[PDB]
Amino acid sequence: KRQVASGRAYIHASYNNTIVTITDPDGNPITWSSGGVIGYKGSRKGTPYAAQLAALDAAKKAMAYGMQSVDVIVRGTGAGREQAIRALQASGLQVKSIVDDTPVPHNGCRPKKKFRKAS
Amino acid sequence: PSRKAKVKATLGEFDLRDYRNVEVLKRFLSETGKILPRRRTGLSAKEQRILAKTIKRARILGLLPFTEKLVRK
Amino acid sequence: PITKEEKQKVIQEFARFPGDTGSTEVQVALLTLRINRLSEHLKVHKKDHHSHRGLLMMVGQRRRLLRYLQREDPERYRALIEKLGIRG
Amino acid sequence: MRRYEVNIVLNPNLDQSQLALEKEIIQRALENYGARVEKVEELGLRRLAYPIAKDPQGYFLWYQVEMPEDRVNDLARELRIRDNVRRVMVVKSQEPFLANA
RNA sequence: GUGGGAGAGGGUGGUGGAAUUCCCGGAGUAGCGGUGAAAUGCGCAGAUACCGGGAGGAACGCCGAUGGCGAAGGCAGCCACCUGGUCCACCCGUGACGCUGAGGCGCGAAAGCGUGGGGAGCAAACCGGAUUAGAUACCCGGGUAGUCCACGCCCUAAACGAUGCGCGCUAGGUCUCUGGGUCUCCUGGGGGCCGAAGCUAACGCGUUAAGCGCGCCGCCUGGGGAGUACGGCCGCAAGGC
Ligand SMILES: [K+]
Ligand SMILES: [K+]
Ligand SMILES: [Mg+2]
Ligand SMILES: [Mg+2]
Ligand SMILES: [Mg+2]
Ligand SMILES: [Mg+2]
Ligand SMILES: [Mg+2]
Ligand SMILES: [Mg+2]
Ligand SMILES: [Mg+2]
Ligand SMILES: [Mg+2]
Ligand SMILES: [Mg+2]
Ligand SMILES: [Mg+2]
Ligand SMILES: [Mg+2]
Ligand SMILES: [Mg+2]
Ligand SMILES: [Mg+2]
Ligand SMILES: [Mg+2]
Ligand SMILES: [Mg+2]
Ligand SMILES: [Mg+2]
Ligand SMILES: [Mg+2]
Ligand SMILES: [Mg+2]
Ligand SMILES: [Mg+2]
Ligand SMILES: [Mg+2]
Ligand SMILES: [Mg+2]
Ligand SMILES: [Mg+2]
Ligand SMILES: [Mg+2]
Ligand SMILES: [Mg+2]
Ligand SMILES: [Mg+2]
Ligand SMILES: [Mg+2]
Ligand SMILES: [Mg+2]
Ligand SMILES: [Mg+2]
Ligand SMILES: [Mg+2]
Repeated sequence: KRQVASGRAYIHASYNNTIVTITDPDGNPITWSSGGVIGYKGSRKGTPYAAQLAALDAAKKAMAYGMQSVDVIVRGTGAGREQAIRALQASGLQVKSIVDDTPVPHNGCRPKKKFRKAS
Repeated sequence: PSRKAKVKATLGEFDLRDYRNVEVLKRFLSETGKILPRRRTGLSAKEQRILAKTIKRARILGLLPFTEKLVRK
Repeated sequence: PITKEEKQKVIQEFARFPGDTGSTEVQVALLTLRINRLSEHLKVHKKDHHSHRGLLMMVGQRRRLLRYLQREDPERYRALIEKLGIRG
Repeated sequence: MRRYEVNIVLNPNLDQSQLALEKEIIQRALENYGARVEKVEELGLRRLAYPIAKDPQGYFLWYQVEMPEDRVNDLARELRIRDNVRRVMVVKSQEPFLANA
């Protein structure tokens, strides 16, 4: 109930899941999707195919709002990041620019033992 | 890799200790705000060591980026 | 810190004759200067040990020089001590 | 008595009156701490690599002075008291170190 | 002494950006998280993902190295102040003033202790979910001390080059950090690698000796019992010697 037609697509990809938030040019969410939004439940959410399904689902949900062109922002390393990019490539949406915003600290906080041997 | 060009050979004679100069210093930063390594900058030990300092100085003054978003991909 | 003019002042003060830089009196004088200043620095900044080591070393040097001085000429030793107010 | 460089960034949205006031306060505080001003450079307002205090740009001054060491930090602290002042960086002067010579 | 240099050497005060957590607000809705696979857990009192603001603590990405400094422990955002050591040049001054060093005194990672603060993240103990024949564990979810600051204790370690300090002497080559110079190179100081002579049980060491010598200190005398017992000294205790 907006008619935006130009917006941003945030792909957040970890090894456990891939979730895609599509928003207006000011960054306020319109629709979102994930591995779990689609039928997948367990580890299968962290799959590239699941990321394709998530991206496509989010995209069609966005085009329902009348979306046309998006700017893609990628955060996180994991399977299905590039497959989410690849799905969004032609979803019917036009991808304008792709950017990797993945947040990295300047060594502020002590990571969990699993992530250690670093800071 | 990345032997295509070096920053020291690219420009002329410049003061490394001047933090107020953005045009020169921007060349030593990467695509992101990161400071380029030796093989990229072409500088020497002492030179690089000074460049780091003046770059960080400029960063505090709001003249240089601490970090940037990577495009393309 | 210690400027050039202070150092020169004390050097020309304790010299045995004009031109003298490194005679024992001058050395003990300089060492006294640095020791005093450093001790003042250490009254505050009590947590700075690495400088305190420097102090120990300087004191040791001064003591060795003075010991040598009293071994050689006792008169100059009495004079130097009375002048610098060291030892009491 | 050492030679320092004072860096000051102000609010780019300032009108002439308030800006003149700010620079007056800067001069006054400078002389109050006993700093003779060797020279000055007004670079005007420039673009910032990252927003400082919600502003995309900022007004840059520059000073080269000779002042007593003991007061230096205080001087800096003084310049920070103002609300319109964003960044203050006091740097000891140094001979220019060149490259490609 | 004079002139000059490099440096994460130390202490005090400031200050910057990234990120994490929490809080407020916007937009949005059915999950998020996590694993080998899962469950606990969190989420319709609206989470996750996204944007804006705020609060607070801790650590400083790139530079960054095979690098530097320090007696060792150890030291890394940036700015100033206070301060230690050290190297080179000049060949100016004193004229053996030297070396080592039982005992003493000081310093001494982490953990630990005392009093008071602080507490974002992490996390012994603990509380749970899994796995397992069991699982007082590995894996997952929470989580207190603690980790941070001030003052005072504690005195340990694979406190390691497993190599006490100082001086003299004995082929070179190669890379490197930092001075100087008639600057492709020569000459000091430091860090590495390969190697003459020689040493070594061998591995290896080899002008940064584990070579050739001199001086002084510490130490060893088969394994287990045992770094235990007893005594003494130190400590608030743990405990240390
Ligand atoms: K030992
Ligand atoms: K007792
Ligand atoms: Mg999963
Ligand atoms: Mg050249
Ligand atoms: Mg330092
Ligand atoms: Mg909210
Ligand atoms: Mg409801
Ligand atoms: Mg709090
Ligand atoms: Mg050393
Ligand atoms: Mg070590
Ligand atoms: Mg010094
Ligand atoms: Mg002579
Ligand atoms: Mg003579
Ligand atoms: Mg000794
Ligand atoms: Mg200790
Ligand atoms: Mg501790
Ligand atoms: Mg405590
Ligand atoms: Mg746990
Ligand atoms: Mg936890
Ligand atoms: Mg308690
Ligand atoms: Mg070792
Ligand atoms: Mg060599
Ligand atoms: Mg050498
Ligand atoms: Mg060498
Ligand atoms: Mg041989
Ligand atoms: Mg060898
Ligand atoms: Mg026996
Ligand atoms: Mg026995
Ligand atoms: Mg045994
Ligand atoms: Mg024991
Ligand atoms: Mg023991």
